[PDB]
Amino acid sequence: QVQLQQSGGGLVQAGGSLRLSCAASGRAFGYYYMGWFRQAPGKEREFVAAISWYDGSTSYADSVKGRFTISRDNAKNTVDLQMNSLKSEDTAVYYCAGDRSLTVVASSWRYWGQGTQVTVSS
Amino acid sequence: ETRVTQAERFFKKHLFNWTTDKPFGHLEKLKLPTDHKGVYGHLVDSFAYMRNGWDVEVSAVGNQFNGGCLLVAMVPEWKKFTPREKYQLTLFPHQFISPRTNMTAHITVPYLGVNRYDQYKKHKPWTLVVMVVSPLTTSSIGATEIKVYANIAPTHVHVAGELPSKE
Amino acid sequence: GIVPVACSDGYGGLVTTDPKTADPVYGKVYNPPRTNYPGRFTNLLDVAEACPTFLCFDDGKPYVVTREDEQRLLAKFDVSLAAKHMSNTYLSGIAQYYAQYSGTINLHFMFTGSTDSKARYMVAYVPPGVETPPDTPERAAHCIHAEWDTGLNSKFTFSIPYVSAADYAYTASDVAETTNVQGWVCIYQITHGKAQNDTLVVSVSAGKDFELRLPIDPRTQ
Amino acid sequence: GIVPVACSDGYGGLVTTDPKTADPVYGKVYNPPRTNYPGRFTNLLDVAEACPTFLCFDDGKPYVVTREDEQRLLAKFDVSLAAKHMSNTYLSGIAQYYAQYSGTINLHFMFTGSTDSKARYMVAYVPPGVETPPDTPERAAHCIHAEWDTGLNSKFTFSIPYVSAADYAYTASDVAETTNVQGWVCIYQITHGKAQNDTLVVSVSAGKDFELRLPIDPRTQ
Amino acid sequence: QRRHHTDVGFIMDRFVKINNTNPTHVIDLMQTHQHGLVGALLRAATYYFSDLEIVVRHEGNLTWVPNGAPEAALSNAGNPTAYNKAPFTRLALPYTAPHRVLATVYNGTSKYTQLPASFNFGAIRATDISELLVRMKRAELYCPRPLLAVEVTAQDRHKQKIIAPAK
Amino acid sequence: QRRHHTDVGFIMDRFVKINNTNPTHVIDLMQTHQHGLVGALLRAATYYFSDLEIVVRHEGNLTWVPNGAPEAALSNAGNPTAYNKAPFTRLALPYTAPHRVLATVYNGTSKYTQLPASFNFGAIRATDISELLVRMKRAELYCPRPLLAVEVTAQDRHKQKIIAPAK
Repeated sequence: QVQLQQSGGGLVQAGGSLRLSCAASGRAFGYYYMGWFRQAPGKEREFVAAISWYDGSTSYADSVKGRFTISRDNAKNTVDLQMNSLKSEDTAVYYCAGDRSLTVVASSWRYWGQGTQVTVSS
Repeated sequence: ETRVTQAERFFKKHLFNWTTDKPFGHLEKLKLPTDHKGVYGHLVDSFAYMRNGWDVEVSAVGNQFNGGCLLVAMVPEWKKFTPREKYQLTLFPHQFISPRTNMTAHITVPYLGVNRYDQYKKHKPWTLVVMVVSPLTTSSIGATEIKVYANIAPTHVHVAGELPSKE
Repeated sequence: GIVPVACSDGYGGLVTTDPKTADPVYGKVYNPPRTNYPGRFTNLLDVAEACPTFLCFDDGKPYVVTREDEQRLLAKFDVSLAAKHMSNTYLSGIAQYYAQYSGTINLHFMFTGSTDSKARYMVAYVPPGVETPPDTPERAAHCIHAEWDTGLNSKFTFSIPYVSAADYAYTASDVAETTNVQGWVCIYQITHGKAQNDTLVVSVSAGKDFELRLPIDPRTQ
Repeated sequence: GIVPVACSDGYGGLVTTDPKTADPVYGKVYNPPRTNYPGRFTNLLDVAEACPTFLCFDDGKPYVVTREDEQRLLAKFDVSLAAKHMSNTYLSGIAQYYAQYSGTINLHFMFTGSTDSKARYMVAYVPPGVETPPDTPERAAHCIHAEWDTGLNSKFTFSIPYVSAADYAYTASDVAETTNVQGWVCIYQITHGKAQNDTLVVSVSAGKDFELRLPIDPRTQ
Repeated sequence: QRRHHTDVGFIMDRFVKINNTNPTHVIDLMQTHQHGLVGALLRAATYYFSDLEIVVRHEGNLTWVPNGAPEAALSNAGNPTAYNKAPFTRLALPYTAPHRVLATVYNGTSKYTQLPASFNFGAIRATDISELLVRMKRAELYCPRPLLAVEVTAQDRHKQKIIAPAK
Repeated sequence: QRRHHTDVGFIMDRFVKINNTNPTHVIDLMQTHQHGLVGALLRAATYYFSDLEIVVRHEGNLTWVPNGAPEAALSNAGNPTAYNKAPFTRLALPYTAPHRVLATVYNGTSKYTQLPASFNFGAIRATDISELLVRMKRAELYCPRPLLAVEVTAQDRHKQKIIAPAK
């Protein structure tokens, strides 16, 4: 069973940096697009980032472009979201998800993680 | 591949009729998997490549006042048997059923074949075989006819290559 | 210089069972492993010992029926892998391809008779001795015999000893050498209660120290 | 004395691929080194994996054009190294010289369409299962499928899983065995905005665990 | 006790003639005579795995194409070609079938009484072939099946004349 | 995974027939058939380096002159001469060309569609030559080039008949 485990969340000051980790187990880690989704309180899940599995690529949302960095480690089966230049709007639960699909919709990703809480303090 | 735990459940059936006019060598067969009407049939039709074992519990309802012996076995790669080799069905996994001594058998078999995955619409590896070793003897105080059953549940169901629907 | 060699006369021919290998023609082939495959047997006698198989009594049935006549002799049958009764047995099927054998042979008796019927029986083995088997149920007591009653179990196992002159015995009983070849077993019914069609099924398997020796290909091809 | 040897019968002949070397005729030749020569490849599959090559769609073009008709099916093409669409591919060129194969195959989609046109698509692979591929764009969702939108990238890579009965699959699809051999891929257009002649080029390369097994020389010479 | 002469790996390591030979031949172990030592001891197993060594008596060169190669590939010398010596040719072939193990009985078919065509070792061709012998190396067997001896019509047991030093 | 059968040094180490043979022959690797395994896998490289082994079936003695030697030197036995045995002759030749590596395509000429004459391995002469086989040892390739499969006229894909055990 493709299982995603999130870690690295917590409280952090605005303007700082934080790194999240997504530990994945399974035989299909090397064929699945892996990205992150953020769910603001009272808001639906929204795409924030994604990384490819063949060349490496990158794609960030317009709200976080130029501020985030998403990286993958095939040998360790871990996907990380390196975060910098924090702002208060980023206080939300960050969900690791994957699938063969690369979209902005959240309903199209079959597998999800349990989520981690990230709080931005102004 | 993924393991489907919802396809492993029992399902009682009917094997044959045990009367007194059937001598030694009466053979009945039931290839597996049969027409399961549950989740397993949906896996058979809407999925292509499956692998699984089996387990069976056959029961002959009767009483100790009758005499006879029944042989139940799981022959792999079933083939029509001439009378001469019916004396050698103990080479396969088996148990003896006789109303004098026992009432229920229990045979568990794993998955085995040339290919790691099989299409049960085309090839049926295992088979349930029930044969009369000694004829059913009965008297005025014994049951005149005995019904045999059969519980049956696949074990360790593994499937690969999920298929679309038909609607 | 170079090494001198002598080309011997008589060597070099092809023998069907020579132990020397051939020269490969197609290298670097890695085949998928056949590990953890259930049901792998490496010795034929292990399979023969593990699973008994039925005997073929007269008229072509694997049980002997109780007789309501003065002859207490239920039946006799020869103990030989080429006998008529052991014709439909796995042990005889293996043994037809070998020339000599030596060891013990086991006999299995199982009562498929009704529970409400009780009886007493005995079994007697006779090695190649006296000219006539002891048809008398009492004369056979002087042989190596056993007694079993269907009141403590419905299964009873009897071992047939190996008695002969030489170390190994033939498996392919000869056209010559008439009279009882080596051994016969006869089963007596000491008493029986309401056992007129009660059944008794007999099966034979290899012993713990059975052994076959010389592989041959005897059939007509 | 001298050593006796036996001249075996059957050995000594010449086989086209025997592993034994010949006797030199011209010694002491030192050739200039070919060190640090750029572009040295030692495995064919490494070259096949590194560089993808185009597919040949109908009419002889390497892109599929958006269709303004009710059939949301852009196209389907067989997944087989001997198919019509993979005819002009390096992978098929390598594979024609081998008998068996096993592994993953990658698919590359690249949007050469205009920036001002946005659209939604999906891809669906169907292993050798149901008698008819799910021509319906919704029926194919039950297969192993993916969804990609040209709003975050113009490149999207889809991996084709290896699903079959045996361990290794044939590469030389037989005259017999009709019906869909193993696998087909069909691409659907969920929506399109001002995309009437917008293009879409598809290329195929070897997977990370692809492998070819048995070298043969099949062509007519 | 010594049980070396009944070993499965030892009883299978000997040459056996294959009766049916053609200018083009598909090497299948099921062409052996069913009543010989090797043939009969082989039909008494369900699955098997083995290498091979063959002795062929041919005219002209001999070509071998592995399993799965097209039939038209038998006319090219790029595939392993053996040039004929005087008496005959000895070659050692590997196991090239896609399946992990082969089989002697198949329950059903494999196309969307007859085994699938994929149960072979390759093919050989020459201008003609006069004799062909095969040899199973490192054999292994699985899932035993009944083995039958010759029947007795009306005698007590079969009588076969043994070799005697009588003058 | 095992990737040994696609090795460049392993796929090139086999005998291949050279169709054009003359009483005097200039050994060039570009005489191989373009559609065979070795020929086609060789045209898919730009440069190459290799040794050689040859099997020749000749009458009389065979002379070999290295690269750059005059043509008149083929009539003297001072150059390596091989005396004929019964079946044929096996020899191992070195690489004698002045250039570090050879080539399969040349863009232009070399004199102050046709490769320069300096791309060869030597020459051989006998009173006649009936067959000639060559073998590339320790081969190495550089700068890959397109490799094409057989075309499909109107079918979905090419169909070639595979070897089958059908009787």
